[PDB]
Amino acid sequence: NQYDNDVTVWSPQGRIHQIEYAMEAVKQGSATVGLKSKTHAVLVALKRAQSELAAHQKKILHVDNHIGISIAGLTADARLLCNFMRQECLDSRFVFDRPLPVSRLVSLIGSKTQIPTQRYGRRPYGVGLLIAGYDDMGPHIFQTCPSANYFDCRAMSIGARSQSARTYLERHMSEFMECNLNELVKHGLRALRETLPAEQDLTTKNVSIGIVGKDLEFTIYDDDDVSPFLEGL
Amino acid sequence: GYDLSASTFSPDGRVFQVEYAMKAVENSSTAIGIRCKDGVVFGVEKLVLSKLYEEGSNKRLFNVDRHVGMAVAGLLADARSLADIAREEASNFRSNFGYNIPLKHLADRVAMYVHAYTLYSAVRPFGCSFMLGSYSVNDGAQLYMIDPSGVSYGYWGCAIGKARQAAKTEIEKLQMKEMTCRDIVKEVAKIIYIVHDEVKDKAFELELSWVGELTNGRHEIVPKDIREEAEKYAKESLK
Amino acid sequence: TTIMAVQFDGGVVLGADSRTTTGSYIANRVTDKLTPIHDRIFCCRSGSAADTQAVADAVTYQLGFHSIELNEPPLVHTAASLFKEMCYRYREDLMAGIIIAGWDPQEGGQVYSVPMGGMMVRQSFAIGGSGSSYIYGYVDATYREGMTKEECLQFTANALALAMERDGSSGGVIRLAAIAESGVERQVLLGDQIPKFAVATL
Amino acid sequence: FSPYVFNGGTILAIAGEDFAIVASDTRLSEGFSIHTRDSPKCYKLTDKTVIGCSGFHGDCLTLTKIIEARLKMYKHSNNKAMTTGAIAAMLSTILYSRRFFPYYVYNIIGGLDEEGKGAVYSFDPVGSYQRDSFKAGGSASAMLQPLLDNQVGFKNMQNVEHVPLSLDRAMRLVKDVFISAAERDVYTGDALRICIVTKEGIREETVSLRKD
Amino acid sequence: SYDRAITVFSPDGHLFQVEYAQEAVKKGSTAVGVRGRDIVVLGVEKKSVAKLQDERTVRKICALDDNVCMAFAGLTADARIVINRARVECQSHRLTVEDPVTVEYITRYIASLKQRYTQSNGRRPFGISALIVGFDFDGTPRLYQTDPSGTYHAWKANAIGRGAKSVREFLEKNYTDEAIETDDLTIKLVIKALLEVVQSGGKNIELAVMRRDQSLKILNPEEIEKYVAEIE
Amino acid sequence: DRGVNTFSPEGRLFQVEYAIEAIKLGSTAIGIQTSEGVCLAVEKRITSPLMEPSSIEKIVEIDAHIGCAMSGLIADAKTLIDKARVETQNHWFTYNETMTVESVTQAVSNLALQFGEEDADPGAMSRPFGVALLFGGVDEKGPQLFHMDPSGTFVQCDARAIGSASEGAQSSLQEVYHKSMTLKEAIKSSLIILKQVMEEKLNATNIELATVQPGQNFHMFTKEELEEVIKDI
Amino acid sequence: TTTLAFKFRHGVIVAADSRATAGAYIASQTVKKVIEINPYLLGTMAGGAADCSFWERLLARQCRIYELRNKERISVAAASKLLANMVYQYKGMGLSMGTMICGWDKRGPGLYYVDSEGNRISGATFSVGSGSVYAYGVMDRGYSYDLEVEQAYDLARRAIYQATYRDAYSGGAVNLYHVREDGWIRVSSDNVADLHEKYS
Amino acid sequence: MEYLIGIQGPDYVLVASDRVAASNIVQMKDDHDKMFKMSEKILLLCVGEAGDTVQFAEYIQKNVQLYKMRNGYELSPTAAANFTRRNLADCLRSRTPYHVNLLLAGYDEHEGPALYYMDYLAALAKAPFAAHGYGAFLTLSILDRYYTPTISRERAVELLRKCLEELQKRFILNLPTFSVRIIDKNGIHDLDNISF
Amino acid sequence: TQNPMVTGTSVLGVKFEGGVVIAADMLGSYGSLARFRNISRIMRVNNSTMLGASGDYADFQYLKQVLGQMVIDEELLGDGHSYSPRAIHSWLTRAMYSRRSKMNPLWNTMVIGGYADGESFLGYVDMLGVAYEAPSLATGYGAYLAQPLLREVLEKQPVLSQTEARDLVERCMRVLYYRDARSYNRFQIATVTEKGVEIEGPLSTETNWDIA
Ligand SMILES: CC(C)C[C@@H](C=O)NC(=O)[C@H](CC(C)C)NC(=O)[C@H](CC(C)C)NC(=O)OCc1ccccc1
Ligand SMILES: CC(C)C[C@@H](C=O)NC(=O)[C@H](CC(C)C)NC(=O)[C@H](CC(C)C)NC(=O)OCc1ccccc1
Repeated sequence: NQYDNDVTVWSPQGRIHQIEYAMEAVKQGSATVGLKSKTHAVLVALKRAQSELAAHQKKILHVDNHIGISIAGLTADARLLCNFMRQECLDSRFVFDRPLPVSRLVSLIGSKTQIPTQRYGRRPYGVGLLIAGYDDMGPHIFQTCPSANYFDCRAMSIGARSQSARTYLERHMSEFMECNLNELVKHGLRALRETLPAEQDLTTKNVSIGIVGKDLEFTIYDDDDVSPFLEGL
Repeated sequence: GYDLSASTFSPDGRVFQVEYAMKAVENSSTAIGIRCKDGVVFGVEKLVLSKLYEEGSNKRLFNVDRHVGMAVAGLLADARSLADIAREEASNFRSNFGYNIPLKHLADRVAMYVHAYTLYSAVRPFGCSFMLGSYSVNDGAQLYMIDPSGVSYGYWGCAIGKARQAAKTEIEKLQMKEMTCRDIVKEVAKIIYIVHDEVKDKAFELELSWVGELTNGRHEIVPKDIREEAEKYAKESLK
Repeated sequence: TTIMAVQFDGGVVLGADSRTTTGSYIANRVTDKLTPIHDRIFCCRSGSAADTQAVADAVTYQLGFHSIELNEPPLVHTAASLFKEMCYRYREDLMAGIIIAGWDPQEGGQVYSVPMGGMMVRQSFAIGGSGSSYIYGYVDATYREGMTKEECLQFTANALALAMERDGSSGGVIRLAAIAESGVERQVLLGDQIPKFAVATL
Repeated sequence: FSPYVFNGGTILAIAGEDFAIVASDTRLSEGFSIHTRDSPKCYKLTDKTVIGCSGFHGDCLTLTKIIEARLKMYKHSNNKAMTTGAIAAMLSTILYSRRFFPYYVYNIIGGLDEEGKGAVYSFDPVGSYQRDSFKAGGSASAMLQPLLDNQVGFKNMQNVEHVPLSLDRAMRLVKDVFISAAERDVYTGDALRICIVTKEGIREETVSLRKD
Repeated sequence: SYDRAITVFSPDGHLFQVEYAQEAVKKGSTAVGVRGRDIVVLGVEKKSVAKLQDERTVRKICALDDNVCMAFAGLTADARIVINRARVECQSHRLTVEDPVTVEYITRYIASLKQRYTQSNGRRPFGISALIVGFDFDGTPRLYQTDPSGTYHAWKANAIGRGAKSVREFLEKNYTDEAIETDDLTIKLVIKALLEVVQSGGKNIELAVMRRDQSLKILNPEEIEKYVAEIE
Repeated sequence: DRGVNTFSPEGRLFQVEYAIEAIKLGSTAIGIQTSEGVCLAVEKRITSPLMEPSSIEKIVEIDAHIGCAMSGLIADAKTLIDKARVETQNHWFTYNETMTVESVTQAVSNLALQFGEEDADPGAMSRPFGVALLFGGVDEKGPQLFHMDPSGTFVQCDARAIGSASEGAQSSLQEVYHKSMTLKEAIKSSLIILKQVMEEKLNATNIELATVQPGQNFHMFTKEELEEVIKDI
Repeated sequence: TTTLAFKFRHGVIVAADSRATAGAYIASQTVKKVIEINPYLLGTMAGGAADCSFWERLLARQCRIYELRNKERISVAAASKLLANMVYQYKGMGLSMGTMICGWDKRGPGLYYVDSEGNRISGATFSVGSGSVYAYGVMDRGYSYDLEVEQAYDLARRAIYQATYRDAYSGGAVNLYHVREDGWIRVSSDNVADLHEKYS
Repeated sequence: MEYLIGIQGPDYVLVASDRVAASNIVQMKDDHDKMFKMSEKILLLCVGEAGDTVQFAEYIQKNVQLYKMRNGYELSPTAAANFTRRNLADCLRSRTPYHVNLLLAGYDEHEGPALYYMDYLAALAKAPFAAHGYGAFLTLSILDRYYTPTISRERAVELLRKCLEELQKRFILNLPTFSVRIIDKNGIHDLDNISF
Repeated sequence: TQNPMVTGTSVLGVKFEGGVVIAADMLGSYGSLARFRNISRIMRVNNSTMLGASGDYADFQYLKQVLGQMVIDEELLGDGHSYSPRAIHSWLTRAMYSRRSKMNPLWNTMVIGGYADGESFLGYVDMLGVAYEAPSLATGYGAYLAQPLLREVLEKQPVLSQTEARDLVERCMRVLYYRDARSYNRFQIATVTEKGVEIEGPLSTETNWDIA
């Protein structure tokens, strides 16, 4: 009641309702899937068209040659975080001439996203992100939350009807490690499909694919480039 | 309406925003810390919510310095923030005085930053309690716990989280002053397993760290082999 | 100015001339260049009087707060480090050569030379000032490991006397101090007490 | 204290109907000493653009890393790689940003244009750039420019067929002009990095010059 | 610095603080402006004559520059702040461009300021609407209106303040090439428009005219009475 | 009670959702993208005969290749159209090239959500912008039309109607739009749908139409050219 | 550098050389020292190459923002004052820029000279550069407001040619532009080598 | 350098200025105007460093014009002279000083005609007649020898001519034309340029 | 530092098969006076990188504390990533340039030697931000007395063993003692290999011959 309009007010039960509310925004976004093999980390995003005459929106973004992000929630807040991530990666390659470890970038985002959750007049970030990157520690899939908490994931799905995807991923996660890129990409596409309004299919217009690996810089496959991956399901 | 800001005392002399912040720490899994003669062993019941989470996600044992380790409970985002503060306080002490910061000084300085979040309405009290532990030849083993209010005290065995009281009964049945780290690690695992409630809390990964004469005054994660022997002893003891 | 400090098994002996100078004028002929930063930590100041007095006052303040907060006697290295921090940070606005020597319960008697520029180095014996140059060969020829407080006090008195007789910017009385766990014993050598060396005749 | 130091270096770029050659000597120096004999002054910026930078090595290192970041920032906001003409314009703004503490660097951008043809741009240490067909910069610029002007521009030559420049004729000119520079410039003469930009990518060849 | 959001959206997409500002303009005196062929006329209702009040100090018609002049309805104190900002702006324009500001240039600036006060922290919208009237260098008579929202439009004739709707309805049916051919006919159009709202008639009606290449002229009370009788 | 940046229990941000309702009260503006170019049409919504219809500017030029149709609080748009024009000229000065329409739409959409009262800045915006924009232009990708909303979200739309009658013109738009449609057919389709939604009788003075074509620059149709199309309408 | 501009009955004639020099080294003989701010306004550059090119381009950016916001093309006077005010902020700092703003406005043909020193003067005939002294003589002895278009073209080419013959830092080709009421036209780019044969 | 002259009479103030703008050894303009209309009865004649004269003069002009708009009346010659002096004196010890020598001339319907001399240091002096420039050295004595407080506007133009003829004979700089204006109850009046 | 104070002399470096070796004298001079004669101008940044410094010793003492914390900060994360010898060299170039541009330089010429991924790293960084990598490095008067000898041997035999590298370093240290008036006969030799960085104590070129 009077404990759910500011992020600086603990509820009598030790809960900030404003962070819980911001976390609802991501659950109100198109489902995005992310899985990793032993060599590749793939991000599958279900783009959503506002109308039959409107492009979907662009849910997958480039941060650096080794990192890419899938978005769920407010796109404006996603762009603001994407820019912070892009600059932090540029700063790392300018000072140490080395790609920024993916794990370290996630630590920086959680620090930047926690500050607004403890200051009066400031709102939690309303974007959930699935980060895919490759490093000297192999392929990595991370999920960030508006609460400022992040998780190293073997596979994850953030967005609307994403539990259907997380059910598929939990069942098939055992075989993902030893999987070819196309087998891995098709596993992700199958899970993203499990999050589709019953009577709906994964066309080349409603799907996007981002991939990064030992020899592949983050690439966003869209339109016809997704046809190779979709053909075979 | 006396409980909406930390800049307000109730008609009874209590700041309920700080009491509410510590309710968050009591809704977290337990993190136990036991001081022996050889150093300090930290143990945490890290509940794994999703099986799609890699091992080591949401770790609650941090290295705040070469000699200091931090166990945490409550909001992990707030806890990670205070680990950054502790890491920065230790760094500036070494750059200004030129030596490893004493754990009492590190505890006192971090506790003051926590207490500064319990006086104004422009900020909310931190929703996390932590235990800082270290071991030096001159100072010996030290265990300090800090609460959301900003109170710091040194203990021989502390327990923060949802099962602090039950964990304390078990820790109080131990002669830590005479025991060594190698023997304490198994006891920490035994208590975390005995306090864990599988019926409600689903599954958990035992996280174990230590600093002592064996680690040569360096905070580190208990070697996988020693952790596995401890977990086998823990499960066997529960029988 | 001639400042000198030596370590012995249990403490440190410190020494200094007593001459302040504006050009060739002696503004003070009885100056105390041996300043106490804490109970058993003293400093031997050389260079600018205003710069050295300001930095020593600042370090005593910072060291005092640190000791009351960390309820423990201060380490000689900490005082040397705080002196180094300021003298390096303001190396371009500060002319100050300092020797931080004192006794701590953990590392014993320690002599640290924080020279001009902001550098810090531990030394068995340290010398500093304009008169330091004339006694480099002497200290290198007369210093022996295993000396005592009495032998160390004579080394400092003999060396300062030779430098005070050759440096115009050095002279007056020889102020000596011995710091050990027991306390700090201070001594002033004046007149015939100051060691003498025969001149030639040809 | 002086913030700058001449590290030596000669850069050359020649444009063709379907190619652009960016070439450089490989010897960093200071005073009468050689720092290294393998310090190429050519830097690939894109698959169709190479920059050559000579002067104060400290500034060339900083400017090259600044451009690499500015190119990535453009690709992230514009979703495309910058064209050779776009980098030439941005470099002018970057160099002028430091007009009161300038970069002691002489840069020559050589690449293929949006039409697939060679394009060379020369820059002064403060930003002034020019689309040129061939430009030599660095320690031995005044030793290499007067000949490209005659052999490539056919200047001061009467009754001579103005044949187009082949990569074959252009590469012999680049090697020959640098061999002569190695003979009379004390700051040039370790080896010659030659980067040739074509629609098939950027190929890099290294010949050898005279070690003093 | 006080940085609270005074102007914020409301369910239904309504900035009530801006709507409250327009309510203050509706409580203001009626200001009428008719754009003629060679004369722009601005007339304001002198609510109460006061009798013991110097009129030179309560004039609601001012000159932002040699070519521009404005009338206002709403808060007189907020207006003085806006008039001074626009006067300083006209001079800054002459210094950076070496030419007289255009009527719409100053209307755009006054509107942009009136708008920033509706989307800036710690500020309340200005409770005033203005009628900027002047002649562009080309010699085109110009009439513009500004709202407390920062919205501005050009008009052939308009009315602001109390009884604006009634006066504008009148000008809507009485504005024509006929009632604008003569400078006197333009002046009597503004006079009749105000007389529809003004009860006293003549005694309580200030009026000003700015012919081309001429300064703002404040018609004397006797001259106003001449037209008021002819318009009767 | 609630500050500008408070999330709803549904995680939506109240100030951003009340600014969208503010647009639903604006003059309908239609945008159609064809291979032969982009047409932008808007309803002037004149209030009185004494008003000068030319003073109502709902279609503006950001650059020779980019035009914009606005609906909602027009005064709020002025600052957004100023950013677009300066960003285009800054891109020219820095890279000597025309800015893409997506880059201009992304630059303006970034200013949205940049509001707050927690000392965010000395000249920080207090509330969201209550305006929706239809950017139409021709880049290296061809005729392009993007739509931006007060949420900071921008989308590529083939045909889009913003304003009060969007929930009706969009249905009519999705019934008459074909990728092969010509610019002339699109221009006629815009006026027909506008005449239907417009409360007043569409004439050459109560509507504004402009077009960006591959070779020609942004062109605002004059009464004479508007009259010709309205004759067929 | 040799840049001259004169206003006559048929418009304003702008001509310039093409040589850029680092020390005594002739770096370029093909530099464009006439910038086109708009289809009706052109600015010439003398002095520092980078300085003039940067500020004249920043002028073009500001002039275009004016057209978009004011829905009208800027005057030659407003453009001249903008550059003058932009450079006065850096007076006594090193900028070396001698410029002439030339265009057709609502007040007719316009010619203003702006220096980084702070000088902003309108006029009928101006010459800026190191060869300005040599150009003034030929231009002054042959100038007439009632000069026919072809004669005005010939006078400008001859004055730049004579400046390039006496000035070491002046050379290359003569780039001629004619500003008329419908905008400017680039009339020719004659090399001083070919001009030397004709004028001799 | 540039030449400024002012002669105050019983009911008028006559001012003249050279009309030449020079680059280095070349006159780039012979129709320059160094007089600025601050008000309908106030003129500021300014000479000095390039860029500093118009930047300071245009600033003082727009501020005096803002006064008339803000208050409905104009600043008096004395108030304008003092406002100018404060601004020139308040930028002297600043990092952006204006090197400008000025001559304010105006007519107050009450205090009458006034001519004010100001140097770059900002020292204000009211003078019956004053001049600025190296030519002042060769002309101030001609004014001292012939100036009488009751000089007529006709005899004032004749003395102005004597001073400018002296510049043509003894001065080493080609100052051929002079802008001549007069101020009185009826305002500022442009008179024929004295050319040689 | 605008005015260097207690300074160190030449630092040598040579890459061999399996790692790199750096050598520096244990002396800090106060303008001709050998004042501090038992100081180490070599540092173990991490297990794969070592750093030798010439110039102001207080500026080196500042770098040892800043780089020392930077390594402690990384080793507290437990991420499995560490600063490589090349990353430490990039940071030092960025630091020296940043200070030189502010006109407050760190009067220090550093030699960074490292071993990672079976690759030997040897990088040079000056106070103006000039940096390069090379098979051998010699700062100070070693640039004129030691580098010539090292470069001759590394030209005939491009790849040296650890035994050969140490022999040549000890030979170049003797020539630096015979002809550098700011040198000292006590030196430390640091070796980076797959085992980590090892620093040898006070070694002497006492193998000096004086046939006068
Ligand atoms: C550090 C103290 C122990 C002083 C000690 C130096 O080592 N003895 C000294 O003789 C030094 C010599 C120094 C210039 C090298 N003397 C000084 O530094 C003198 C001391 C003043 C009180 C007169 N300072 C000085 O010369 O400038 C301060 C000053 C200011 C006004 C008038 C005269 C002198
Ligand atoms: C606009 C200029 C080209 C006019 C000309 C003189 O007025 N400027 C110059 O001649 C300048 C300066 C000179 C006076 C010493 N000469 C120059 O060499 C300057 C920069 C050097 C001084 C580092 N400009 C330069 O080298 O390149 C200019 C350029 C611009 C476009 C294409 C080709 C060349």
